Parts: sequence; C-alpha cells; structure tokens
Amino acid sequence: METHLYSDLAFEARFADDEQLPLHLVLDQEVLSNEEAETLRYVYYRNVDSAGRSTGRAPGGDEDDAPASDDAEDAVGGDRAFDRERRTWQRACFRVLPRPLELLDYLRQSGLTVTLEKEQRVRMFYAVFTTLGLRCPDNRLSGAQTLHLRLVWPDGSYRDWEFLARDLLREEMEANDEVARTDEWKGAGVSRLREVWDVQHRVRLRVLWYVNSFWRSRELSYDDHEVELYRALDAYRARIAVEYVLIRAVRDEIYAVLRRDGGALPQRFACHVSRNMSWRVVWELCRHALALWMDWADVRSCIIKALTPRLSRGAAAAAQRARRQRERSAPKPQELLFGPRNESGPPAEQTWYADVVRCVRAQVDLGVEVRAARCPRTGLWIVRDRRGRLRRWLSQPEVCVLYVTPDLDFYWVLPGGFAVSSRVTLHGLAQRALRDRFQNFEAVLARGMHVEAGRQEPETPRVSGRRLPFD
Amino acid sequence: MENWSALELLPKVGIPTDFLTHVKTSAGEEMFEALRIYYGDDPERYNIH
Amino acid sequence: QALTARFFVPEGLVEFEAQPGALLIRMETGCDSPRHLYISLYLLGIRASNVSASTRCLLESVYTASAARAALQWLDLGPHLLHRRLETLGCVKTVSLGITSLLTCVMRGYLYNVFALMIPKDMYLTWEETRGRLQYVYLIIVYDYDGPETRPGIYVLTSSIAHWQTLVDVARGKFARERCSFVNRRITRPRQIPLCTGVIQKLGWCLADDIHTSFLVHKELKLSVVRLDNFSVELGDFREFV
Amino acid sequence: LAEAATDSILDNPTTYTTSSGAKISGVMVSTANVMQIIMSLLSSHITKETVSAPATYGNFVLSPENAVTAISYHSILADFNSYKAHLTSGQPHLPNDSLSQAGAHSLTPLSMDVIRLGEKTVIMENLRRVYKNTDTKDPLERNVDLTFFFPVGLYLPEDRGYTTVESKVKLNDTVRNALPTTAYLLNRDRAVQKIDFVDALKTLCHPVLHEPAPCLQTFTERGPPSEPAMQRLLECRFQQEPMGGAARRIPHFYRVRREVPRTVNEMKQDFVVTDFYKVGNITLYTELHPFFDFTHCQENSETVALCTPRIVIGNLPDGLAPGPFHELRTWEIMEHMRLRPPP
Amino acid sequence: HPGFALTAVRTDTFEVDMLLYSGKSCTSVIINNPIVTKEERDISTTYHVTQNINTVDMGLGYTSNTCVAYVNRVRTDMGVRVQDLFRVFPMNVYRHDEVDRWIRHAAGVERPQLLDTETISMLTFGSMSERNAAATVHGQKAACELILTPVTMDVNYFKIPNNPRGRASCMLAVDPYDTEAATKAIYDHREADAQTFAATHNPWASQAGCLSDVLYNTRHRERLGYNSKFYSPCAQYFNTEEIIAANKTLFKTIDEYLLRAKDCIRGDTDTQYVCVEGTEQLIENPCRLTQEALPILSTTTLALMETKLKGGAGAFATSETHFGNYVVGEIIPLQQSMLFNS
Amino acid sequence: ANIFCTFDHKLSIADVGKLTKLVAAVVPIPQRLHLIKHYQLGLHQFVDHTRGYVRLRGLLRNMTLTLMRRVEGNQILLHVPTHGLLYTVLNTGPVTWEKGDALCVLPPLFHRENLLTLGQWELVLPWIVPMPLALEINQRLLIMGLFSLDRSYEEVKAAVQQLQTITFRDATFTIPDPVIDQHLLIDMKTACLSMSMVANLASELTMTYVRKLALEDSSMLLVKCQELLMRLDRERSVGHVSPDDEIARLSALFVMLRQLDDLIREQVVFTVCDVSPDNKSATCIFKG
Amino acid sequence: MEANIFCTFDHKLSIADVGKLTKLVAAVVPIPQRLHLIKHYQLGLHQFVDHTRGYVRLRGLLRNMTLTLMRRVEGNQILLHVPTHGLLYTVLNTGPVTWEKGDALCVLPPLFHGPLARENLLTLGQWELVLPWIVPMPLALEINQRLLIMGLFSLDRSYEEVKAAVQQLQTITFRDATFTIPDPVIDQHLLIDMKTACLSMSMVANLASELTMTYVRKLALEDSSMLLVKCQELLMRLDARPQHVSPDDEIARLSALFVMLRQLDDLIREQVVFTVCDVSPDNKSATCIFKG
Repeated sequence: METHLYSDLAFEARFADDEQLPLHLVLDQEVLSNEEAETLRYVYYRNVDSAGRSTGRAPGGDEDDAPASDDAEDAVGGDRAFDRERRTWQRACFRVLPRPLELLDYLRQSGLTVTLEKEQRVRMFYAVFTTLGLRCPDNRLSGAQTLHLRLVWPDGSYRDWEFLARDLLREEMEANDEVARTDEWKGAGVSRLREVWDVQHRVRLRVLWYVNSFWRSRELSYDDHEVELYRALDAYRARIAVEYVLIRAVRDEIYAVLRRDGGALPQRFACHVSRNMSWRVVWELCRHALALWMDWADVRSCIIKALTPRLSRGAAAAAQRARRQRERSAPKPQELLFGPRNESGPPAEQTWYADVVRCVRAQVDLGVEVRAARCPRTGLWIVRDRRGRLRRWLSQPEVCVLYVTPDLDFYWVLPGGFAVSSRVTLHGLAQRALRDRFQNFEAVLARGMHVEAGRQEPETPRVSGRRLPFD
Repeated sequence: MENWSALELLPKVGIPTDFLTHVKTSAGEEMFEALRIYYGDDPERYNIH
Repeated sequence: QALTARFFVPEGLVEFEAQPGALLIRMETGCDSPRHLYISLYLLGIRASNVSASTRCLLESVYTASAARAALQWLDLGPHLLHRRLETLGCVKTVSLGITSLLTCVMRGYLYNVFALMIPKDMYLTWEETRGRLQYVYLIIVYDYDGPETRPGIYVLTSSIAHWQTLVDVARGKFARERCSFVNRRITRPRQIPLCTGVIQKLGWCLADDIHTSFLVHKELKLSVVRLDNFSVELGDFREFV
Repeated sequence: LAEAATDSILDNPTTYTTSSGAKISGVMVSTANVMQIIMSLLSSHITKETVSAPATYGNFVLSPENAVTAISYHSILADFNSYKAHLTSGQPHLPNDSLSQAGAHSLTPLSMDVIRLGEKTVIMENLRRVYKNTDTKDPLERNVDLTFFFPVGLYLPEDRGYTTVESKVKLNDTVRNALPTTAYLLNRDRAVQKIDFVDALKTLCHPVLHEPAPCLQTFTERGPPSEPAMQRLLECRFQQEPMGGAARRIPHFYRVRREVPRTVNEMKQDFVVTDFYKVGNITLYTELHPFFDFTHCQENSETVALCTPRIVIGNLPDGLAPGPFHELRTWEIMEHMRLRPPP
Repeated sequence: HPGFALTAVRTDTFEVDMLLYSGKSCTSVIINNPIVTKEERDISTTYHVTQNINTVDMGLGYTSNTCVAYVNRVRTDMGVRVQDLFRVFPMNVYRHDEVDRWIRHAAGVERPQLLDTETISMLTFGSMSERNAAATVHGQKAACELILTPVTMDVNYFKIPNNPRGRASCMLAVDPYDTEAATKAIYDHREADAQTFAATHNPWASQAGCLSDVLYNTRHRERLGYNSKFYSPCAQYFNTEEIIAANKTLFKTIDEYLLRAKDCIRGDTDTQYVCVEGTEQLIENPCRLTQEALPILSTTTLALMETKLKGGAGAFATSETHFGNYVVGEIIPLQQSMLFNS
Repeated sequence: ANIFCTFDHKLSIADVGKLTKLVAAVVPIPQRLHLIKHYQLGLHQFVDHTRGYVRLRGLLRNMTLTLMRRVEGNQILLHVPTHGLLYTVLNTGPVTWEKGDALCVLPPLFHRENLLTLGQWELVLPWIVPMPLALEINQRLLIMGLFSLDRSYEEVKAAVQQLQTITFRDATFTIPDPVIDQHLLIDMKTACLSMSMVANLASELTMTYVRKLALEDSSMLLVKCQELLMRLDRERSVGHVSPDDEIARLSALFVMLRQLDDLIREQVVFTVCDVSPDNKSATCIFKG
Repeated sequence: MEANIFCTFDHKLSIADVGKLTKLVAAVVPIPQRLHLIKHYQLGLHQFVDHTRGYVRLRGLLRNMTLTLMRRVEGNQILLHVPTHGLLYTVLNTGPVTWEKGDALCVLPPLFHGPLARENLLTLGQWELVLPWIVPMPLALEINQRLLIMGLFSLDRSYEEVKAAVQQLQTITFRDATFTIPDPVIDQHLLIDMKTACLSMSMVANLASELTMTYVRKLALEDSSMLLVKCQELLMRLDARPQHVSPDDEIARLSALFVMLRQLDDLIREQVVFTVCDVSPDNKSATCIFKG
C-alpha cells in the first residue's frame, strides 16, 4: 500500500521537471516465481516513445545509431555507451508481500475504500508492489508510447517486459484543522482494476487506479494516431530481431567459409579418427544438425551470451591492456635482471560458451559453458567441463557443436573435431540495438552489502514470509 | 619446548617404573604431553650453550 | 550509604500510599501558592491512558480531599506537557502520620537490612521475558497526539539494556505509534506545537529475583502491584526522544 | 579395582603402616550408604585396625640460590645444592627426589577400618561427617545420564510371520491388533505409559520437517558422484514439449529405434524389502527425505539436481513402504470405517 | 497409521553414589599458610581468607579409578512427553496464515515468537522460553526426539545398543586424525556400516542432508532460526564437528571423555535446559564416548506388557515377537534395580 | 583530593573577610594541580571585550568544578566534590531554591559585593541556577541574537524589550543584550549562523534522502515526511550532483550541528535538599 | 554487586604469557555479562569479531558491553575489577591514539593504522585477546559522523563514484596519525540510524523558526567574510521587518528545535566513559575519572 501513496506524492513533487505521471502496478505468480519475489533487489522502468527513442537519448538522433565494427578496442562504444544506458534506466520504489492474499480483501482490511464495479475476488500467492512512470513531453500523452519493466535480483540477473500505453490506458482516458493527503487518499479509495499484457502476451500484471491520484487534475490530453502506432510496431519489430539477425549472420558466415575452403575441413579439436569410417553419413548428419541449429537457435545462444560481457565497461580497458601486452618486442636484459617481475601472459585455459545439437533425437542445448585448453603435444583444442571433466560429445557421432570464443571467433564442429572457423560480424546492426537489447546490470549500493567494492557478498537479504516478519 | 638436554645431563633418581600399558604404546598414543623420543645415541645433548 | 531528606504533604495524598516503598514525584503547579506539590506514582494513573477502567475507578473513589482534587485539576489543566512539570525524588521509607504528614525519601539508597519499590500492574511492562541477572528500571511518559485531550501514557519498566541509545533503538519500535501520531498532529494542526513524544528517566538497579507481585490495601479497596524486593535507587534526568 | 591402579613414583617407606606388619597400598572413598553395604556384605574380609600417619604437613622451603634463580629466570630447581654437588662429584644418581625428602619422622596413630584384597591392604572411608549439616554438595553424589532409543509403528513382514509366544497371550483378530500404531513403556515408577503418533503430532507438524531446502542445498553442493556405477544412474533427461501436436506425433517418438534411459525412482522401485538397505543398492544417495524425492538430471548439457514433493504416500518406494503394508493399512482404514466385512 | 514409522530417543539422568580407589601417595598436595584480604566499611568488617592448594600427580599411568556402584533416583520422569519442535524453532511460520493458525490449533502450541537481537542474548545468556509446568510429581520431563524411519526398518537394530541414526560413528574404531576416513565411515553410503554390514538401516537419518541431520545437527540448526538453550538428545549423535574432534589417540580420547566431553543440564527447571556457569555439576555421559543409545522396555500391545510384568525377575530383559506385535528388552536391568533401592 | 591556591597579591583584614564570607561557594579552576595561583581561580582569565557569553558556557563545560571551604594563611583550600557524596553549597545567583531541584552552572549575567579585587583582577564566580532557568536564559539570549540583525523596526525593539526581563519564582531578572554598539559578538554570530544553516541545509537535503530511503522498506513515516516536505516547499516557493559536493554539504551540516552541542545539552551539577530562611546556603548531592 | 571479577583460563600458561598479563595491568577489557566468574573464552572481542559483519554491528555490540580494568593477575587467575562511577582510576591506553590532558574518552572497535601489523597478541591456539580502542571525543565522534555520512551518501550510487568517495572518506587523520575505517557496511542498524536522522532533519526543517531560514541571507547582505563566504557557497547550489513577531512562538519553536537537534545529535555522540587528568610523558598511561 505505502509504495503507491509515496509514489503518487513523489511523482506529484517532480512532475514540474520530469513531467512523468505515475502508474501503480501489482504483480503476482504469473510474472515471477516465488523465489524471484522473495529475492528481488531492484525494479526498473524505461520509456520508449512512438519513434523508438528511449527517454534519455538525444531527440534528433545520436551517435549510438551508428554501427559497430567488430573491434574489441572500441567495444560497442566503450564506457560512454554504458553510461548513457545507465542514465536512461530509472528506478522505482517497491515492496514485497510473501504471504498469500487477495487484493480486494487486503485493501478492505487496510484503510482504503475499494469501490470496484463487481466484488470479484482476485487471489494471489504473493504480491510485489511497484509504481512506474511514463513521460508526456507536454500536457499531451500518446497511446503509441511503450513502457519497459525490469526486475533485478542480487545475482545480477534480470528479465525484460514491455507493454504499450493503449493497453495500459485502454479505458482510463475515456472516463473523463487541516486535512492530510493520506486521509483523503484512504477515504477516496480506488475503483478500476484492469489486466495488462506484454506485447508478446507473456506476462499478466494488474494496474490500480486511485481516484485521488494527482495526475487526474492536470486535464491532460490523450490520443493514438494510426500511423503513430504503425511506427511503434515497426520499431518494436526492429528491436526484437537482434539475436535472430546475429544468428543469421553466423549462418551466412558458416556457409561462406564452407564454400571458400572447397569443403575441405581441417581438424581444430583433438580427437582420434579412423580411415575406414563412413564419412558420408557424418556429412549428412552435419547437414541435418546445421538445419536444426538454424531452427532452434534462441536469445540464449552462445553467440549472444558471449556478446553480453563484451559490452561491459571493463571490456575496453581490458582490451587496451591485453593488446598493449601483446604489442611487445623481446624484453631487454635490464628489465629481466632489475625491477618488477614480468607481466603475466594470457592463461593457458579459457572460458567458452557453446551450442550442442543432436540428430538422434530432437534436442539442443544453448547456454552451455565449456573450458578450452590447447593440447601441448598436438597444438589442438581440448574441451573441458566447468568441474574439469573432459567433454565426450566430440566422440559422439550424432552430435555437432558450435563454439564461440571471448574474442568473437567461432568454431563449427562435426564428429572427429574437423572444424569450420570464422569471425562473428556484428557489423550488421547499429550500436544502439546491441547496447539496448543486451547489457549486464551494474549494481548500485543498497542495504546489506559492503560499501567497499569487491568484498565478499553477505547473506542475501531474502525478505520472506515463511519466517515471522522481521523488525 | 621442555629442555630435554637438561634432563639428559642433570642427575636423575632411580625408580621402579610402572606404566599400566606398554611404555611405547603410551608414547605412541601420547598418554603424556611433550615427549622426546629418539633411537640410538642422538648427540644433541652434548652441544651446550 | 543511603541519603535521605524529609518532606511534608497533606493527609489526602498519604491515604493511598502509606506503605513505604512508593515513588515520590514533585509536580510544579502553575499557580505560585501551592507552587510545588508532592504526588505519588499512583496519582499519575487516574490521568494515564494505559490504566484499566476498574483501577481508574478505584483511584477516582480513593481520592476525596480538595488538595488531591486540585492536584488532578493541575495535572489535567496544563498544556499537556507533564514531564516539564515533574521532578522525581526516589523512594520513600518512613511512617509519620498527621494532618500535615512527614515522609522521608531516599534520593540515593542501598539499604543494608525489607526495602522495596511498589509499581502497579497497569503501569508495569517488560520488553524481554528473558530476565537478566541485573535489571535497570525506567520511567517513561508517553505523549499521544490523536485528540485535543492529548492522552498521555505513564510506564515503569525493567530492562537489562544498559546503553541508553540502544534502549531508544528498541523503544522506538513499540512507541512507533507515538511517532506516527506525532507527525499526524504536526501536519494536521499548524498552530499548536509539540516538544517530543517520550521521555526516559533512569532510577535504579536490582536483581531479577527481586521482582515479585504483591497486593496493597488501604480504604479496603484492593490493588495489585509489582514489588522490587531489594531495589536500589539512582536518580537520572528526564531525557527526551522521538 | 585395587589391582588396576599403578604404583606411585615415590615411596615414603614408613608412612601408613599397620601394627602386626601390614602396609597400606590404597584407600577407597564412597558415600556412606555404599560403604555400609560393603561393610555388611564383605564382613569377613574387613578389619578395624590402628595405622600410623604423619602428624604434620611436610615443609618445603627455598634455598637462596633458588631464590636468585627464580628472580633471574622465573624458574625453580628444588634441592639445587644436591644437583650442584652431584655434578661436581660426577654421580648421575640422586639419593632421593626433592618431594619425598619432606614429611617423614613425625608419625602418629589413628584408627581406621581396612580390608585385604589379594596381597593388598586397603582403607575404606565414608565422608558423611564432612558434608553433614553443610549446604555444599558431596562430590561423590554425582549425576550420570543415559540415552534410550525405541521405535513406534514398526511393521514386521507378513511373509516371515512368527511367534515365540502362543501359550502366553492371544489377541483378537481386529486389524488394529495386527498393525501397531502405539508403544507402551514404564514410567519412573513401574506403571504403564502409552506413546502415540498423536503425541508426536506436536513435532510432526512443524515446518522444518516439510522444508527440503537445506537438504537440496547440501545435495547440490556435493554434486553428482564420479563413480562409474553412478554414471548410468545419472543419465536422465527431462524435456518439456508443446501440446499442440502431441495427439498425432506419437509414432515419430517410436519411429527412431533408440533406447530410453531409466530414472532414479524407477530404478529404486525394483529392490526387495530387505535388499533395499544393502550396499548393492546404488540409489540410496538420493533417498534423503520421505516427503521429497531427489535425483540428478541433465539440463543445458550440464548435470543439475532436482527436488520434487511426494504428494501421496503411494510414491514411497517398495522397500520403504511395501504393497502388503499398504493393503494392511487399507484394512485398518476399513476397520475405522466399520468396513472390514465389506459389502 | 501414516506411511512412516518413528524412532524416539531421550536422555534420562540419575543421581548416583560413586566408589573411588586411590593408591598411597598418589598425589602430593602442596599448601601454604592462608592469605587474608579485608573489605572495610562503617557498618561491618568482612575478612576473606584464601588457602592456595596445588596438586602434583606422582602416578605414571593411572593410579585412581572410579565405579558407579549404587544409584537411587531418576531426576527425569522417564516419560514419553514429546519434545516441542515449535518451541525450539519459534521463527518458522506456514506461508498461508489460516493454515498456520489451524496447525497452531491442531498442535498444543502458541503463536510464533522472534528470537532476540544479539545484544539481548549477550546481556541475558539465554531465552528460557518454556515456562514451568503447573505441578511436577514425576520430576524433570524427558523430551523424546523423534527421528523418522522407514516402516520396514529391521527390528533387530532396536534389540541391542546401537546408534539411532542408522550408521555407527564410534571414533574409537577409526585411526586417529584421519578425517577423510572418519567422514567416509560416518557418512559414505558406498561402503558398509561398521557395526551391521548393511549400508544403513535408516536412509532418512544416516547420511548427510537428511531430515534428521538438518533437525539435530547444530551446524544446520544455526542456519535456521533456533533456540540454543533447549537440550537435544540427538545432538551428541549428529554434531559432526564434535565427533571428528573426538577422533584422537586412545589416552587423549579418554581424557576428553572424562573431563571435557561431559554434559550439563539444569536441575532447577522441569524441562531439560543446558547449563553455562557451572553452578550445576557436569554430567558424565558414556553414550558420547560409545556413540550408541541403549534399548528400553518397549511393547506395541498391553498383552505382552502384562505377560512380561507378571513374570519373574529377569523377564524384562527377554525380547518376544508375534505376528507383527513385538517387544524389545532392556539391556540394563534398571527397571528392577530402581524398585530394589526403593 | 584537595587543592591549595596562593595569591601573588597582598591581602588585608577586610580583604580576608570578603574572601572568607563566601564560605562554601563553588569556584571553577582550569586543571586540577595540587598548587595553583590566584589568576586561575575564577572566570577572569577568560573574558575579553570581543568574545561574548557563549564561549564561557562551553569553556565552563570542560573546566573542572571545585568547592571551596577555608581561608588558611597565605593560601586557600579547595575541595573537588566527588560523585554520590553530599556537600554544603552557597546560593550565589539571583534565584531562590527549593528542595528536590537540579542545578546548572552559568556565567554571571548580573551583579558588586562579590568583587574580591586585587590588582584589577576580580573573583568572578559563575551562577548556580535551576535547570529550567538556565534553559530559559540560554533560549532567550539565543533568540535575542536573531532579533539583533534587524533590530530597527519598532515591533522588533518591543520584542527585544520583552525578552530582556524574565520572571521566575519570587524574582525578576534584567537579562542584558548579547549585542553592544549594534554589533553581534563573534561566537554568538557563529552559533546563530550555524543553527540557521543547519535548518536551511536540512530543508534542502531531506527530499533527496527521503527518496533514497524510500527505495528501502517504504513505511508510513517516510510518506508523512514526503508530504510535509511538499507542504514546506509549497509554502516556501511563494515568497545528478557530484558526489564530493553532496558529501561536502553533509559533512558541513554535521559539523555545524557539532558547534551547537554546547548550549543544547544543559548539564546538571547539583541537586538540592534543604529549605531555609537561611537560604544563603543549602546542602546538595553532587552529579557530574 | 561484584566489585571483583575472577577470570580463569582452561589452557596452561607460559611464563611469557604471564609476563604479558602482568604488563597489561591497568588496561581496559570488555565483559559481556558483568558477573562473578567467567571463562577466558568470553573475554575480549575475539568472540564477536566476524569481519563480514562490519564495523557498525561490532560498535553496537561493544556499546552494550560492559567494561572493566585489569588487576592482580597471576598464574591462571586474572581478577578483573569493574570501576564504579566517580572514582579516580589509573588506565593504560593500548591504541596508537595520543591522549592529551582534559579530553573525555570513548570506547570503539579498533581501527586500522600504518604499521599494518595488527599484532596478533596473546593467541591461545585459536583464542586471541583482541582489545578495544579507547578514543578521545573528537576522533570517536568523527568515526560515528563519517559512518553516518557514508551510509547516507552511498545509497543509490554506483561503485565507481563510491570508490573515490570512500577512498577520501574512510581515511581520517587526528593529531597527525593515519587511521581508516575497517569495514563500512550498510546493515539494518545503520539503516535505522539513518531513518532516525532523516526524521530528525525533516522535523528541524518543518518546525524551525521562520526567521532562522533567512538569518543567513540577511547576514550575507550584511557581511562578507571567509566563514560567511563558505556558508553562502554551501547554500548557493540552491540559490526588512518580519510582518509579525511573537517571542512566545519563537521560544516554543526553538525548544522543539532543540529537542529535535538533541535527538539527531546523539546518533554521533558516544557516552563518555573516562575523563583524563594526568598524562605520562610517554603517552603510555593516564589517570582518569570514570563515567557511567
């Protein structure tokens, strides 16, 4: 309850500058699991207008609209793009209620006088309360605007949901001593409760409309032009396709290098072979596996998972340091005899991500982590599991595996370790799309964590309902 | 930490010793604390400073 | 060891308190004629919002004299600030009856052979059931602001918490209801102004085994009280918190 | 008991001896009641005699050289002059130790009761005189505790049914007699007390039993075992599929002629009741909880742990709750419902 | 009958008479003339006198030994009043409120209470949440801890002294300081139990991560919100850290046993609370050293109880079996000795 | 715990009589050495024409307190009162005492008969007054500090006239102004500006920090705080910051709070229990 | 109750440890219970010091803990003495903080210092007698103020800005020493302290005298000085008769403001334990009067 009232007050206070009006949201077991509600850290929202422009980027177009050109030094814009995307995301005030309840009875049990048209009880196992804002640049609000929602957990994981205004405001705009605002807020209550769905129709969430909300009195105007919504739809189509065009670029690169090398594939992963195995069946299995990978590739394919850490601010400085450390001549004897010990070279082991596809039964695995090391006696690659165990799927004749390196080099592998190698071409897309769709969350300080960065994580806060409420 | 060379050097008194278990058994199980044990003639007691 | 002083009071105040172990509080009358009057802790309950209706009726029936009625009139009639008109003097140990009676109070006492402190059930509370070996006791005056009558609370509690700041840290939890109503009155009424919500005064140290329950009888109207069977006194100041 | 104690380092050759040629080797001390029982039971072997004891404490005093060594080195070597003289003389054997050189030559007679145990003579003492009318506890009145464990609601197999008592007791054929749900013990007095699942209910209902989270945490931390036998137990893959085409895509699943691996629960089912607990059962490492089953599975080509709740009692494996037990429990249900002679 | 069987385990304390033997001149007692200190006041003068006693042991091996020859009382009731799991874990609640209240009704328990802040626990060494009973003719309550067992558990395990968890964990058998071998012995299920060569007679108790492990191992209990003042008979069998610490050479293990491993339970309150300040004597506990629990006379029907009570002396030790009804005999003829002293 | 004090100056019969007539008054000495000179005895060593009354309070807080009862030959005997003991004390302020009250020590604001003068050095004793009178005097002086900056408009002068006279039981005191020649002395100005800046800085910072705390466990207290802040902003308005700037503001607010700690926490020094027409003297228990 | 406390050790003692004990006489050690007889495990701060639970938690525990002086220590008998209020005692300082005459002393968990040793003194295998710091009022209240400012600022800020902010804030110099806060962590304890601070600041913003908001600006129109230049510079980042005046209203408003300030003040103030009047010219010990 208190989050909605406080958010109304806070948006009323700042509407002079930001011109955002508040929208109160309550979410249940349909959007997030009970574990995710029990362990939620931050809730974030971002507004995108009908032109596809985020609130926090220059109106006339920005340099992020320019493409990125695959180089790790200027890694998708460096730290400045990260700072811009940090600036565009805004944080809301939220509460977690872990015990089962129904909103009608809970609000009646509170001081708020609900006045809905019919007394249909809506039950939920747990409630997370939040209020998000959507910006009208002037007194006019547009129905083609879309609002993004993000839930952030202490592990840095997050999930993205986006919905447009005309679903949020389908009917709301058509319905048009001293007193403390809390008193009249409780005595005026709420009467209309609607369900909103994400554009992909994947998340259901509820919106509450308090009659004493300050945004009522501004007599603001609302409209939804058809061409405006068509623009919103095509911009959304442009946003959603990033991973799929990246996968198609990988496909076309694979086919191009397979054509270039005349089909002769040299070994790159160490595995014993036999001259009297039928390799024609292996080639046809490679064809079928490649087709299946083209079909079942998802947003969590290895190429996107490897692109994601490249966008973090540490990448650019790390790329500079690594290139400077490689850009060295033979060391002079003076530095060897005197001074500091030599800079540590790149390690003999690496962390990789891979996609494995099976032909015997329809099955692929996408977010697979693998560790790569070079076999000294032959100079070829050896794939080890995260615990150190050897990966045997190389021997398995029904399996083809695609590997991607941290420096965006990818190996395609059929049985026997004979491989197809090429580089990922992120040239195809603007910096804005890569930087907006995927980027690691960067933590901002809150309760229960050390102010000194890099210290060991204390116990996870874990506001919970299985225990007696803590105070 | 107990000065073993002093015990080796300084004059001791004779007693009819009586350990319930075997002497080496009690030494291995360490029925006592801080046991010096060596085989043969270990010349450490000679160097006095 | 103990330090004592002799005090004079009218007979009406003594009628309920005759058993020695009662607290003695000196109230500051607004009028200059009875400028200082020595009221007992029991007299605070009849204007305390944490007492029961039965005990309140008993106290109303006990006090009859014009001095006691005037003391009640002064306690109610002032501008709701109680602790600004009160100073405590410790615990009493003498019996000297008379029309103008004499009673002696220990401002600092540890009596060597029974000296006890008498607190009523309605006024008594404890944060922790885990009785520590040594307990300090405190007097808290509570100020609600819900209505123009400004209903006050008068508490005496024993606790093992030694540091005052942590004691306030834990007291602000239950008395958080004070803070909310205080802010509510601050917004709702722009004209009248408050000072604080609660005040903490420390007087004493005693062992948990000294905390007994006992009965009191004068005017035959029975009262149930808590008895600190070997309490020693050490007067502190009135210390404010919100 | 007297033989178990070893001889002391030192010997004061004259102390604690008895008239008519007896040497005391030990003394027993116990509460007065135990001593009285020993007196009465072992009457012939006890004797009341007069023994010689030192009259005064043996005084040990420091030499000035010892004082200077204590000041300078915080240490004391008693009988320091003896060590000095024996080092200068070159004799490695001392006459006596520093402790045994005190307390002799001052014997006095006192009368006490003694017994003979083999070749030994031992004194007996009862310290009632010290602690009587005193408020301090006698250290010989110690407390020792024991731990008792007993089962309730156990099931003997029906196929191995046997009785050693039929001439002693007979029971009505009511199923409640056949399937036990109670146990009977004795109180601190010799009286019968009854324990039930109903008394246990105050423990059974608490959430900690129904929370498998710590169990799953420790089960995940250990990880899958590396033993080759465990590798066949590990390989189970569970995959969700959309239900849109499930009505007609049935032959496609069977169209490929490849085997389907077993699962941990199904492998757990196929053990005999007594064979279930033996070391040959490889599935025991997953049986951490009655109400919740555990298993290892493959997810994202990585091995992960899984915890699901056993919703109904039927999910209990055959070795933990057999079919005959279920049928007898159904008979008990019928007895409660007055349905043992069913329609 | 629910689909599981229960195993109870409880601790009973006796007040005993000990017999001790010592040899001539075992210990040399050193004494000084007393030192006197004074506190001076106007009311009275008080003198404190102090004699410093020092004991030097002149026995090479063991020169003193004890036997517990006689007993006459049980300080506990030897009852079956089940331990209150709600009191030891007052923090935990069922997620839905009404089901939690209904469970509070079903059990004889009360609303949940918050375990105090660290400062309260430092000023006050404990909570002591369970109040005293209305009356006590039977003495201190014996709280029975219940470890869940499968219904088909071999009854012969209960007829002899054994470890209630289902796997022996006596560190006198393992070689000292071999922590890997000790952990394999006490927790590994790929090798036979050292006492009975089955892998385990209770898979719900004998291996790490089990329900009884998290219930009664203090390592897991500290993770939960639990009260440390309440004594637990299972703790001596489940505290892995203490068991591993007790894995030592023979004589150091013996010293740990008779000096430092002993228990201490309060004697003033009617429920078994652990002591702190030593005003209560340390309690000897052979069950810690042997890491085994003893069987007690237990019967599923009153018929066998009648036929065993009606018989002559020594009939309590025998164990009888029926078509499913059973009785386990007491290993120690205690239930007749306690009459005998009376 | 006794201290002897010797005069460098030359005493005389009537001088000694005036010295001894304060038989059991309290004198503050800077630090407790066994032997001290007469210059250290009293507040005369601290006062000047530029400072103002506030400093004498803060310096009295850290200056050791001491009771005097004797006149020996060329030296004076002093006794340091200890906690928990009871002592005989004199009434030196313009107030009359009553049993059970608490006492505070204040710089003297009104006065001749106390003046033991030797070489233009004067034995200026502090004031012993009950705590309510001390609070009232300090509050009225601090308020009169505010009214000095305007001081021109007629109603302000009427208010200043009203503050100057304070009435207590059976007495009325003519409290002097804290400003001379229309200038406000330096510690008075410093404390007044520190208090005003504390209030002003809190007014600005409260909104940002109530928002930052609201992202934690939002509660009724923060909602009411936000409502009061909007109310304050609405009433006042009708008349992304760098971390180091924000930290500078916060540290400045906290240090400005620290400079004002001396006057807010009026410390108790004695508690009285004796009623007397002999009112000159009273017996007290010591606190400190 | 007890004027004497007897602490005894389970371990056998070496003469080196006995010498250290007899050197540590007159030092301060904390006790959790204020009891007759305690084991040596519950003596000192090694019991409570889990560095994961930061400085605020240990400060909160220590300010509730009671204090005692050291005494007639001998072989396996410590005999600590609890000081009573008002008497004159000899106390030996153990931290590097310089003590000067007239300062009031406060108890705080030890901070870091330059020689980086931390001196793992008195290690009885595992137990290690960690002893608190006794600090004069300015430095100790500086620790408290800097911790509260740390908590108030750090919320909703990225680790990069916070890195420089803590690198400047964590380091304190007092009498030309160099200390730094061991562990700044945002616990519920500091969060409740900040709740109190925010409420107090809101109240002082609300009920303050109307003229005290503008007194600074009137003085700025009146005066121009370095102090006032800085005062204006603070307020500049957000940048005649009063129509009415009533002394009673101002009196009541300033009384309320003083109540609010005293509420906010003691979030930083520490209850003084000792006041010094003596110093050894080697700063190794001082004579003090105890406050309770």
